[PDB]
Amino acid sequence: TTASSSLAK
Amino acid sequence: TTASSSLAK
Amino acid sequence: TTASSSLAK
Amino acid sequence: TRVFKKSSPNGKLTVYLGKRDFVDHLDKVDPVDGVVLVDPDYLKDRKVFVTLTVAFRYGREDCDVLGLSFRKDLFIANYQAFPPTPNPPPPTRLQERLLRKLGQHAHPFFFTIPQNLPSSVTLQPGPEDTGKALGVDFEIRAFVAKSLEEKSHKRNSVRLVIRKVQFAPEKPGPQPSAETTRHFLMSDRSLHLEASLDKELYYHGEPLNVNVHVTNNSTKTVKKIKVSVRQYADIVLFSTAQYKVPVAQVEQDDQVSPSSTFSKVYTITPFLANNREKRGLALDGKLKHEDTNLASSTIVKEGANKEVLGILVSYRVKVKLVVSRGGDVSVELPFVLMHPKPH
Amino acid sequence: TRVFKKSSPNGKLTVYLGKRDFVDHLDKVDPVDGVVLVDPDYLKDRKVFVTLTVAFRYGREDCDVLGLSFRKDLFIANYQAFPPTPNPPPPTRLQERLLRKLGQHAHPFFFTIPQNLPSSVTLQPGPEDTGKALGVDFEIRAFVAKSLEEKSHKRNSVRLVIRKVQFAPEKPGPQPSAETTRHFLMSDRSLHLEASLDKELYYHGEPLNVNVHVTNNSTKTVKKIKVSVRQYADIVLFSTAQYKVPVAQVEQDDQVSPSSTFSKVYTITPFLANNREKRGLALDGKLKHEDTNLASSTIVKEGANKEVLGILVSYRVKVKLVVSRGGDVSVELPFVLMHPKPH
Amino acid sequence: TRVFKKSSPNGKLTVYLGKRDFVDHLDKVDPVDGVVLVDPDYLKDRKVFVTLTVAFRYGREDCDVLGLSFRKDLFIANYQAFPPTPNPPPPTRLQERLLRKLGQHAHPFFFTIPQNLPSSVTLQPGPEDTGKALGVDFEIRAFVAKSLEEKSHKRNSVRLVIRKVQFAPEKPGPQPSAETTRHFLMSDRSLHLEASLDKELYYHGEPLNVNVHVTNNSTKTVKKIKVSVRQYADIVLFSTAQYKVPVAQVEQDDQVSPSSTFSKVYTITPFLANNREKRGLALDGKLKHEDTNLASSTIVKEGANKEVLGILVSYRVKVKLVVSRGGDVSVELPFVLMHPKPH
Amino acid sequence: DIQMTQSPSSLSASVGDRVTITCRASQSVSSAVAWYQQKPGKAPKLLIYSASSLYSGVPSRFSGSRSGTDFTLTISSLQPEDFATYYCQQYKYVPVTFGQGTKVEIK
Amino acid sequence: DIQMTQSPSSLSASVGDRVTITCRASQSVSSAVAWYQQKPGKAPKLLIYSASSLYSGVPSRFSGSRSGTDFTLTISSLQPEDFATYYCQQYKYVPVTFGQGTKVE
Amino acid sequence: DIQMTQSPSSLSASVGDRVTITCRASQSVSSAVAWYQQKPGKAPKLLIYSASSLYSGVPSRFSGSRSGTDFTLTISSLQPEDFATYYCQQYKYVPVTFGQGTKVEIK
Amino acid sequence: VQLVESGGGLVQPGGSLRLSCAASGFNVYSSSIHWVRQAPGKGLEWVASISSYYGYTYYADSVKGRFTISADTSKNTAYLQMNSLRAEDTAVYYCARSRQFWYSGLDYWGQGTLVTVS
Amino acid sequence: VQLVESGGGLVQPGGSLRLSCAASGFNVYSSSIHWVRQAPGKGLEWVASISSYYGYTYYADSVKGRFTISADTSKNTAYLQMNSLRAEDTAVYYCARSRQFWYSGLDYWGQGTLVTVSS
Amino acid sequence: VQLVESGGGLVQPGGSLRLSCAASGFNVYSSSIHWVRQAPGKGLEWVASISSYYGYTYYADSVKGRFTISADTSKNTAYLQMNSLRAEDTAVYYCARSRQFWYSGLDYWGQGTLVTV
Repeated sequence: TTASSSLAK
Repeated sequence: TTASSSLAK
Repeated sequence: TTASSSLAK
Repeated sequence: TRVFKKSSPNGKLTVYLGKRDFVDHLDKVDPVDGVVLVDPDYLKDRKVFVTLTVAFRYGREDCDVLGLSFRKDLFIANYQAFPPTPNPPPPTRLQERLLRKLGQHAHPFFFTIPQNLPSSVTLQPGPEDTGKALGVDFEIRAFVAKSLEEKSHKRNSVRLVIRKVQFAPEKPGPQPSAETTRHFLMSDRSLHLEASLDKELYYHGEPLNVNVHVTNNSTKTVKKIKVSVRQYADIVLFSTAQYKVPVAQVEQDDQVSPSSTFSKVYTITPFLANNREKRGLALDGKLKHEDTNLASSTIVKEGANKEVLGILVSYRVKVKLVVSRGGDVSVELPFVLMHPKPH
Repeated sequence: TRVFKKSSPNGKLTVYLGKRDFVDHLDKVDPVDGVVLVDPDYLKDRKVFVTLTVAFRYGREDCDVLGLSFRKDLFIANYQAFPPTPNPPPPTRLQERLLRKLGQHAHPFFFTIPQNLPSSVTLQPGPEDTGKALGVDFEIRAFVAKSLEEKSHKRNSVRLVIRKVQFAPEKPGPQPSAETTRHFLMSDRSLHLEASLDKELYYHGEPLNVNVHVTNNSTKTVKKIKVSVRQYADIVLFSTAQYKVPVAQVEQDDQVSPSSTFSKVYTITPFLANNREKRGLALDGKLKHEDTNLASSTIVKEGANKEVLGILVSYRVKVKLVVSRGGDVSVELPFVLMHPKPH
Repeated sequence: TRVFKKSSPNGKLTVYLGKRDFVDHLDKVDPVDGVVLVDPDYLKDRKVFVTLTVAFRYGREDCDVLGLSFRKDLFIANYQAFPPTPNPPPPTRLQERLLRKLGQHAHPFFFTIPQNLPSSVTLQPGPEDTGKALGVDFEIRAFVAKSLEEKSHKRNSVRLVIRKVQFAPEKPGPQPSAETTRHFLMSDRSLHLEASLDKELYYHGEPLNVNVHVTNNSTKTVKKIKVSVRQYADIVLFSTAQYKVPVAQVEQDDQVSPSSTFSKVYTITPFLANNREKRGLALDGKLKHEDTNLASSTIVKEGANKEVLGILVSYRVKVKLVVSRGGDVSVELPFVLMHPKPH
Repeated sequence: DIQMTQSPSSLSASVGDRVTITCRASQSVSSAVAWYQQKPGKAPKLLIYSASSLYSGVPSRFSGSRSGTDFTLTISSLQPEDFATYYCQQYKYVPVTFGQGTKVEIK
Repeated sequence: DIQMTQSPSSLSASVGDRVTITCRASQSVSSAVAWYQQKPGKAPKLLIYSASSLYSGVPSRFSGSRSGTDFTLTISSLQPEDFATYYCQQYKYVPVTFGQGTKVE
Repeated sequence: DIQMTQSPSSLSASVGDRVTITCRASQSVSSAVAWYQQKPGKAPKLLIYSASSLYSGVPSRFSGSRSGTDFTLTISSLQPEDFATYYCQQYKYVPVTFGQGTKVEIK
Repeated sequence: VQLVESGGGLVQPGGSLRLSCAASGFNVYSSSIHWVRQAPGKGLEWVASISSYYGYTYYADSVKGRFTISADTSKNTAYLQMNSLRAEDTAVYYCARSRQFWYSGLDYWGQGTLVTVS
Repeated sequence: VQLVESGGGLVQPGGSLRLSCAASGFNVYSSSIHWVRQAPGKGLEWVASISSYYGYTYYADSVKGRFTISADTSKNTAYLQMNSLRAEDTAVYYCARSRQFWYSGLDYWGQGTLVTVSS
Repeated sequence: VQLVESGGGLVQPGGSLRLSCAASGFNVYSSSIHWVRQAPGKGLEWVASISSYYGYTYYADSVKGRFTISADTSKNTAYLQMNSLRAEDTAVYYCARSRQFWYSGLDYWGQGTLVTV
């Protein structure tokens, strides 16, 4: 369930 | 020994 | 090791 | 009407009390008011008191050799019976009528239980132990003494156990139900389920008919279905804790196939007879050693706060769907369990 | 006179003390006053400290792999030996004479134990455990440091153990006796009994004689008669507790027939040899691991208060009459057990 | 870069963090700052809160029937994410960039850990028990409620685990070593010994080399040699406590003869695989159930004070010279054990 | 056993009268008395429980009350449907026990 | 298994050029990817670990970057001793998996 | 064993005299020393216990004191019924040890 | 709510028989089944009982070991087996409900069934 | 620091051979030993590993139960038993070091040795 | 208060004999019985003791296993069994009382009885 996303520099 | 008596009406 | 000594009258 | 009486072995000190099962209303709680009769010549110069304790006791008073009395108090109060204290806390009709019976040798006494206290509750003694087991108990004591710190003695003091118990509200709340959609890691194919009860409030021993619904729009198989009623005993003596145990459960082998749907109602009853040996199951307030029902579910007041010391006990149903090759899923839902208001 | 001494493994820190056992008299307790000696160059302007501690310990300091020390402190105090403080706490005769030997390279130190504290008491190690077992132990530690919170290395500190112990009063109290009736539920037929002792106070190992007298104006038969000596330990470490165990007892088949009267004397002795394995039996203060008497009954002061801060131990005799077809009856009575004031 | 996320099962509430493992440096500890995203119309009249808790938890969330949840709390902080609070606690670079990503459905949140708190630690679950075992854990919880005292619900809340961990200092400390002189009660003939280490600080699994030297100018024989590494858990919860266990050791039969000298170097490694079943061994912080190193040794701050509110864990080497017919002697010495500063 | 005495063994009355029946416990059972009505052949019906509280659906012209250990059942105004026999009971101690039975009839 | 694929199978360039090689995961693996270089007939050397951080001692003209679940290895300026075959792997699930391989000339 | 040494083996005196008897420990026994008197052919009597305290009922003209490892028994003023033999012992460690013994007589 | 009996009739002296009590409209986990009996025209007597919620059963001393009791909580009925019938035990027998929490007399009575011995 | 494996050569179909990997300059308690293999000219593949600190071992499913891996932590050396060889498994085999805390790719590689299968 | 002995007399080497010590006026749960011996005219020696309150017993090394000491706390007496007498053991034997709390020297002495062998 604990996930990650993106965040562009 | 827990007993009862008689409060009257 | 608990020891003893002397001491005067 | 009737009254309950207890007295010291010397007969000089006697306590009369109106009721043994006190009730609370979540906005008001009945007092423990009564009268104490004392021989005015015997007391000499000693003062006379009644004292109330609610204690997280352990062990029993059988004079057994146990690891007795982890006696943490939750609340304690005192009242001066003699010499006559001033007006507070004027006599109720029951007090006045007791006085009419007993005469001037009696003196009234009074208490108010604070709202923030439990009911009487007892944890079932393990058969490997001896004697009684832990449980928060109310107790009222009266004695003749030189001072509140003075030493106790059997002829000086008398003991009487009482209970604080809760009954059903006048109207029910919403029906308990819950549902879930177990979709798998990436694909849309899923396992879906529901459950519900007749009502949220039940009387002891009356059967729960738990409704269940399953919608398996997936390739996996639901291997086995189980219903359990779980008891939760929150222990808040000094550090928060809880002990939770299944008190009844039933299994259905009626598997649900892939790409299939199913629904049924299961009948389940919480009851003590088959749980006799299980340690840690919370029973309702025992007077001395009596048998009695599973602990009626304590209900929090409208004003929440923590509102908890000692033992708090509640119930939930849970339905588990055992699934082939893993991926099992369950649903959980509460309900309350207590007697109807006597009349 | 003579003096004990102890020193650090580096030899640069040494503590002299007058006595290892300290008496208390419920209104006065001897100080732990002594002197400490240090090498003035080595101390390098570290401060020199001594600290009395009363600790509710568990497990031995043997460096075994045990689950060591539920190490609650009951009380701890501090004194700054060097640099010299102002005059308080002036030297007693003993410290004057110690200093007249040792010179100014030694400095006096002083304590008064707060009177409301236990005696040195050790609970007997159960053979299933390892090493020592729990008990309230005094200790005096002397050390050198820049700050009281400093790591306190072993070469920087030294340890010495002391005891606080109580002895018999110079005048005895009233004789312990008790009596009881067991009348049947409605009829005047009755079983009745008495018991009494030689004294309230006994020396360890001296035989107790308990008198027993029975009146049986009833149809029931007294099958068997028991005399036991019960030991009571009032542990109050965190919340009030109690532990109780029989330390010796005698039984005989000298029945009392229906409609009959009877009397006898029982001679009983508390002693440790036949209790070698029992866990939870309270033993008097041990220096390291020495055997010693069953814990002498520690007595409250004239002003009672709570009377227990660590371990408090007392004894009571109880006599039970075993009756045919049920209806046993018993009686209990106290006595105290301690050494006499040494000559 | 990357960002971790978790969300409520209803999807209306989501929380983002930059890191799961937070370093501390004994002068500064990284904040747990992040952002929380919520449907502003779903919450209606509820308020969004985030709460940090560090707890001395026991048991596990496996839905097991255990004696669950000794939920002692060491430290708790709360923050009102919505409605928008004033300027404290200005957004960091990470929070600004997260806001630029997510848009105004997100609101920032912040914490700072008090310095005097442990690392994440877990005691090894004994195989005789079920589920997890006790160990201080950090958790961050975010939820919607009408009030902070309101009842919790799954759809209302999201819950995430984080770790606080320590790494090696930038420079090493002084070398660890010790020595001892076992002279006999009066004889000049004596036994003397030494031991020393490579470093004070070691990486996990890297072999330790202990030098040993023996000077047996005496008649007795050193029959056997042992080197052991001992682990100490300075557990505190309301009382002080300690648990100590050997984690690896090596024996050598190379006896030292009377009137003789000897020296050797022994290589030893702490590792988990051969301690798999030992209860009470302290493991480093687990996220859910992962395996991990023996707990990295907690190092106290320069301003120490007590420093202990949970688990403090340290290691020591000790060497035992098994002397025949008395004279047995040993020595102990410390070292620290932790990962290097990642890069 | 908690034996029971009940008297009179038979009674008689007319419509509208006030009639009394007594049951005396051989031991001081507190208040666990109850009273039942048996018509001939037919099964019973319970009339009074806990020695004072009349049971639902019963016409209130039935009535009883405690007096020490002498429990009294009365009929406030006898009506032509009452002609039956009535039984006393205690339920505090097992085994529960029985009245001797007392009939009621016209004269 | 977590299957692994990469493209193109072969390519060619000249000295100084900027060239790209792409590896694609069959499942959403995290940044736990690494790259290796193999000269023919010889053992490998690792070039990129954790998908961004170039390994110590490698000339910085090698590089790599994560793009969601597509991992890109690009060489900033090819040099006359880069002519070798290159491999891709994931490493946060066991069994680990290695790509089909690529070559440069 | 805690060996014991006692000297001189025999000595003599006259009525009223001061006399000294010495017992030397082979190890630093603290104070657990006692002294006994034996008449010929008859059972002992204890004179000094704990190395300083004289035992009840003994005339105070007997006396002893500690000096380091060496314990000294003395007679403050000898009398015509003292002529007997005297024995030293330690009691700090088991097995206890009794001394060589010495005798005292008139001339 | 209703309560029904079956199994009565005629029995040989020294024979054995079984009786049944089927309950409709109340549950045998918040209730109880009591059996009480009446020789013709005589004052009725209490004989046997089951209290399913606690699990106990109780009997009168005049029938202990000869009568025995059981109940099924899914079929919601109670049964008793009587061994070695005798002239002292021939009578009519009733089964009846009692409130479980807490005992308040025998509310509902089965229509009665009889056990002749001949 | 170096890693070397030896013992390769020629094997019978249905035979067995034991390969060795001796490690110099790093410890087998703060590291691990992994084995990967390469049929000639093909993309190499992972086969087996041993993690001495935790005590576990792992294998590829194509080889589970048929191969076995082992190591000695005093000799600082690993061995594996290539049992029941066959045509599908002939290849060159490498032993490679990895960081234990925490896994950062196979970075020290042995020179590689080969396992032919033939009569 | 008194302490009394019996059982001495004549023995031949290799034989065994038993000695008794009856205590009057003091109890054997706050006291102890000790045995010490004296060859004719020689300096006396300590041989055996029993400490009832703790339960232990002790012996001299010249005599361990070959002697045995025992007591009865209801009859309030002590006995010891001398097995396998030899010429080295011929002596007079005394039984003596000691304070248990705490040891203060052998103060009540039995009248002494002798073992010729």
